[PDB]
Amino acid sequence: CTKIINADSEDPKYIINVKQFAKFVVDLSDQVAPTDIEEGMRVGVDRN
Amino acid sequence: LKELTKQYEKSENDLKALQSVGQIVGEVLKQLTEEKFIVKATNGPRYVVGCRRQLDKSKLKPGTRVALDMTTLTIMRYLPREVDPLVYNMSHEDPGNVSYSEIGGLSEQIRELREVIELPLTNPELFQRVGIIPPKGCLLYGPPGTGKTLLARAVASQLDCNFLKVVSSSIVDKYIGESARLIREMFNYARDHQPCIIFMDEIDAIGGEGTSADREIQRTLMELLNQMDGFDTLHRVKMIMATNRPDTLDPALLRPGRLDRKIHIDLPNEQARLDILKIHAGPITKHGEIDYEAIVKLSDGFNGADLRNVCTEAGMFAIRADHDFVVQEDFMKAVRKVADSKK
Amino acid sequence: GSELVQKYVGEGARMVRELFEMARTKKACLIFFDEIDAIGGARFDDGAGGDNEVQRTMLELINQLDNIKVLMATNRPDTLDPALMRPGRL
Amino acid sequence: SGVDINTQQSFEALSERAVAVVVDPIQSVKGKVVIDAFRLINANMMVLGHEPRQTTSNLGHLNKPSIQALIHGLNRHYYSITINYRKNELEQKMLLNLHKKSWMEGLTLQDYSEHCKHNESVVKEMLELAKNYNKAVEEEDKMTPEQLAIKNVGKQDPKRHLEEHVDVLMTSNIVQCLAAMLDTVVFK
Amino acid sequence: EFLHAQEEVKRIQSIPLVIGQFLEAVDQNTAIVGSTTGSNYYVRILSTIDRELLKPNASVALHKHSNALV
Amino acid sequence: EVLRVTHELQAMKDKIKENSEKIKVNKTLPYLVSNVIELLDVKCAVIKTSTRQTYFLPVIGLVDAEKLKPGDLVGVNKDSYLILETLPTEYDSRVKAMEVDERPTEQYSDIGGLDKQIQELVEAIVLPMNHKEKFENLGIQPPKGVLMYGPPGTGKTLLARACAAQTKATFLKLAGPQLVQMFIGDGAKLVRDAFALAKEKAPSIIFIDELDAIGT
Amino acid sequence: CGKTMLAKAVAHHTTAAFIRVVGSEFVQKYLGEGPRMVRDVFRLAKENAPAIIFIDEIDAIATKRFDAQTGADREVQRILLELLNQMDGFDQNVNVKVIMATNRADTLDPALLRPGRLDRKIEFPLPDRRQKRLIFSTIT
Ligand SMILES: Nc1ncnc2c1ncn2[C@@H]1O[C@H](COP(=O)(O)OP(=O)(O)OP(=O)(O)O)[C@@H](O)[C@H]1O
Ligand SMILES: Nc1ncnc2c1ncn2[C@@H]1O[C@H](COP(=O)(O)OP(=O)(O)O)[C@@H](O)[C@H]1O
Ligand SMILES: Nc1ncnc2c1ncn2[C@@H]1O[C@H](COP(=O)(O)OP(=O)(O)O)[C@@H](O)[C@H]1O
Ligand SMILES: [Mg+2]
Ligand SMILES: [Mg+2]
Ligand SMILES: [Zn+2]
Repeated sequence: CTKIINADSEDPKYIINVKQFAKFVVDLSDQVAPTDIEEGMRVGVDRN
Repeated sequence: LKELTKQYEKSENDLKALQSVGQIVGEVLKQLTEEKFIVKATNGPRYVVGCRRQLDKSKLKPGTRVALDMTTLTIMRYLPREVDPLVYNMSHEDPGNVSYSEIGGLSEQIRELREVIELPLTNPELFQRVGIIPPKGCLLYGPPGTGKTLLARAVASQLDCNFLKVVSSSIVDKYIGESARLIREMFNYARDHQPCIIFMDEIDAIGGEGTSADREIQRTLMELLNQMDGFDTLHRVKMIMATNRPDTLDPALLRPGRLDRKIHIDLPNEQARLDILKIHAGPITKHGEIDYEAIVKLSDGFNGADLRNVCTEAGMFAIRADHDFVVQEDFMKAVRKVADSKK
Repeated sequence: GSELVQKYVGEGARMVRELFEMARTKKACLIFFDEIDAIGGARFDDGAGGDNEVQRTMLELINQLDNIKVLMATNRPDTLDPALMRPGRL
Repeated sequence: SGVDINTQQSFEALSERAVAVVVDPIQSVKGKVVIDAFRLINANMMVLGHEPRQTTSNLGHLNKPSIQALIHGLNRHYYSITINYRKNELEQKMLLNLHKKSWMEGLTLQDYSEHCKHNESVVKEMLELAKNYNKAVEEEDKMTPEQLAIKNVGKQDPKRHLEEHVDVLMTSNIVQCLAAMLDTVVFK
Repeated sequence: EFLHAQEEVKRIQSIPLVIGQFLEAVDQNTAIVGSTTGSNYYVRILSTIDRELLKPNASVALHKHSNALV
Repeated sequence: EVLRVTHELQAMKDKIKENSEKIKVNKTLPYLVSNVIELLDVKCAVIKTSTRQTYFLPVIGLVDAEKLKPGDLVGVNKDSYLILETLPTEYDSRVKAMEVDERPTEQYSDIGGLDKQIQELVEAIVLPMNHKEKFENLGIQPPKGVLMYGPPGTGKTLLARACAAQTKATFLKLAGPQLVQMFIGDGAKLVRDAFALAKEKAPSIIFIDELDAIGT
Repeated sequence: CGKTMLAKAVAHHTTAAFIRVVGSEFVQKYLGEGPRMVRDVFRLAKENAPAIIFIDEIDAIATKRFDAQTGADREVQRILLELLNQMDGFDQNVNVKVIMATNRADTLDPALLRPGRLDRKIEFPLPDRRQKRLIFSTIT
């Protein structure tokens, strides 16, 4: 997660780097909590 | 209602846009038949691609950028050539809107350079009426810093043509073949972007024996003379190739269609110092009267750049002070420090 | 030293970066660059090739260098970059 | 896909014959139309035979389970259904108007200048092909001539670039002459 | 039916088409041409295509989907 | 008649609502972070996606025209490759990490012998940055930059921090060996964001150490 | 004395595929690029036959061979040997004529002056009182 947008502090719209694939603006799945994902840390995203 | 009307029309345009889809930008490289092309994507494979019916066949020449559909793989519309400051050569540098009056005291030399270069590029009708191939190339020789480069930029500014400045001593690289390769790339570059002022710096490195490194200078010299006068396209670009030592220059490098007209630009002339100080110190705010003759006599053997440093450093003295240039003692100490500290 | 020169571009700089980061995470870490000449040759312009890749890895290493102590050994110290041999890194 | 699998499952909840078909617009770029219907097979029916069909003979007809679709799951999670298109008269006849020409077509005389140019070009290519035919026939080499006729097959001189070209030029010439005579008869 | 078959045979040369370099020939009606996409594919060859223009550098055109020398 | 206007207002309100719901349900996530290279006229932009593939757009999409500028980093659909929403820059976080304000205070008492060079830098910067009114009045254009060339160990980095110390400024250090990233279009974005940040802040100096990393 | 201009005239008057290369163009760095360029030039003449190769100022890369003691002279001697091999070697090129212009004619390698590689060694002397009249008449 290279950046956090924090559009309204409720739908942050995180930006994620998938290394070789591309850079995307994505959101969390309902399973994980908003506060667990801090800027720069490695995150795991689904293929879809 | 009216504001809602405007934003709703914009929203309907957005809704129509959502259905619209993108096209891969591609470049045409060949034309097999009147419905066949070889288009290469920017980063992608090459596809055999057709053209849309509402599109002119002729316009899609080899090198014409296109945006084909990414499902049917068919050209839909042409695009003009891509523009970006990705150029690796000096063409994108602007010589600067400097007039011929900015360089002072070279009126004769200025006139000869105009006659040599400006005439074939502005009014070739005289040269074709006489029946002579227009001259190309002028050789400016003189003490370093005298203003040959400024003269080249002034010509490139008045003619409103692209200008290439190159340090000739830099182009001779230790590795073999790159010295001539740089001249080759320079000339083929000038072919695409025309007209071109090919201003080359001190040529004594390139122009003017039993070792490989010495035969390298011979090879790059032959490449240069072939590029200026010879095969392929005789072209219309001009060269302002300037040197510091004219005797070193190869005699073959001095020919009419091969960089003739040895213009001598000696150190700023006795009356030229006054004009140079007028042009380079006038912009500087100075209400006090000037004893220019005293400065000129105190600046003997000075070069054109030295006067500009005198003006800038006098401004600096003012900066370290009130702010206004009022006294000649400043010009005196500026001249002295541009005399002893610039040695 | 061999690992710090990878086929893919930028991987050596990343390698040295995470090496230094792991060294910082540990308390009282020692780094010993045996045969520095592999990744410490004198700098020269060779852009049309992969030489500048290990060159940029060396530059990133110099950036990292200038509680951490660093060791380097070489039998030909005249081939090392003067910037790397200056007494701010060594 | 698995998402498609769930989507078909949800459709089957309302009715247990809710078919799902797929249409690929890119592979179906010509006369071939890649469109396969699918219905979910229940995962609880593994005790009995998948594709639970009965007395019939049309399982292998009209298709063979494709490799491109078998690996993504066929006869395991979902099974294909034979595709058949209901096309009847008063519908095909309207469709044939896509490329139907008209009464004007068939009477046009083409263009005589380019007709003569094409005829001359075909005649010249026939002259070169006849030189090749003369060489090949007069060669008549008899070291296993049956094997000679099979060691020189590359779609060449003997017959393929022979009368087939005569076929096209003769068809064009007779059609043009017949049309010209018909116009001289009908039009004054 | 024969003119029909010739027509669909010509249709396979429709103009979505990638280009690849004819690396090597294996035997009749097949090849190993590598596409410009970045991969080398073991392909099939049209009968209509004459084999003597299949020099082992030719930039032959391949079908977009089936990826066959067309 | 006011009830007629109210009815028209309510009808166009629900029309706005339905078009907004369509736009929202077509926005979704994710967006392909793409960098607009240029904008051709003949409402259509040439986008280069982060996937190292360029895609021409016949229409710009769910954005307004003059807001988009050449070089804007936006988010586009992964399939249709159409601009959905402009992505704010905020100068990342690494760029804001280089405005270091714990300057170790290289006072000119801590640098010796480099006196005339200190005065030359203070003639090139500081007074151009601090006492600029006289500089405009004279017409002396102050050089926007200085290149510190010298043998290693001379103290170029020291004097840089020195004139960043006793002359205030923000000191946005942009050292060269940092400015090489294996991610495509990150170093260039780093430089452009650094200059944009320098524009944003008060009088400052952009400092790049070891320019050879990109200056070859 | 008209060496390059005659080749220009030939190029303007040829039904073949004129391929001009300069001697300095073969001296590229990245060893294996100059001889490879010679290989590409002769191959390009080969497919588009008949073709004519005009190599101007050959004295740069066709000086007499010697005992080279560095990669510098070794590479230029390699270019000369590649020229020798492609002009007359195991692969005889047909309908590929070569015009070669030099200003020395004596530094040239004897293998390159063989009457199997450079058959006609035409000399272009300084114009006499007769040729000067013709040159003046044509230019004026
Ligand atoms: N003139 C000087 N006065 C005081 N200390 C100096 C001077 N020149 C160098 N030093 C000291 O020597 C060291 C040189 O490091 P510094 O990075 O400042 O120099 P540099 O020439 O810019 O280095 P490099 O070119 O290797 O990046 C520092 O520790 C610095 O304090
Ligand atoms: N004769 C002159 N008149 C006015 N300015 C000059 C003159 N000669 C030099 N200069 C100043 O010196 C600067 C650099 O001179 P330059 O063109 O590099 O000299 P040279 O071409 O001899 O090296 C220019 O920006 C110009 O303002
Ligand atoms: N017989 C001639 N008639 C007219 N011009 C000539 C003649 N011979 C040489 N020249 C001139 O000499 C110049 C040099 O050309 P050329 O002699 O062909 O090249 P090189 O000097 O490399 O042999 C040309 O510009 C040409 O105009
Ligand atoms: Mg430093
Ligand atoms: Mg010549
Ligand atoms: Zn699906």
